[PDB]
Amino acid sequence: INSGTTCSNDLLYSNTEVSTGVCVNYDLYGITGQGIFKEVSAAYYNNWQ
Amino acid sequence: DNETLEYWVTPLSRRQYLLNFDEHGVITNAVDCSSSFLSEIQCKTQSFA
Ligand SMILES: *[C@@H]1O[C@H](CO)[C@@H](O)[C@H](O)[C@H]1NC(C)=O
Ligand SMILES: *[C@@H]1O[C@H](CO)[C@@H](O)[C@H](O)[C@H]1NC(C)=O
Repeated sequence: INSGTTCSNDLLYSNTEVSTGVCVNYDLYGITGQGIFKEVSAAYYNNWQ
Repeated sequence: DNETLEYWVTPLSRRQYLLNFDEHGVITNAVDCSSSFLSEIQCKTQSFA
């Protein structure tokens, strides 16, 4: 629950930009919460992570 | 040409480990928490030293 790609389109919204620097709410493909984003140049993700 | 077929098999069970992840996110060390006394100290301190 609250992670994955089998999503329910009962409540439909539009995709927004991943804005950095500001305190926002987020709904990142299931993951919900509040916080601040910051774009980084990461190299530790595989094709399945 | 001096070749050999080898197929080593061991059973599995559900148990707790202590895993070590490095900078790049690779598992480099592991310790079975119920194998010895040093493993007990390593899993109670959550440290590999
Ligand atoms: C604080 O406010 C300024 C402008 O009012 C904004 O640019 C900045 O992102 C805000 N900082 C946080 C952490 O929300
Ligand atoms: C294969 O192993 C034997 C061991 O007695 C050795 O004498 C022989 O030279 C080996 N053959 C090759 C091609 O390495």
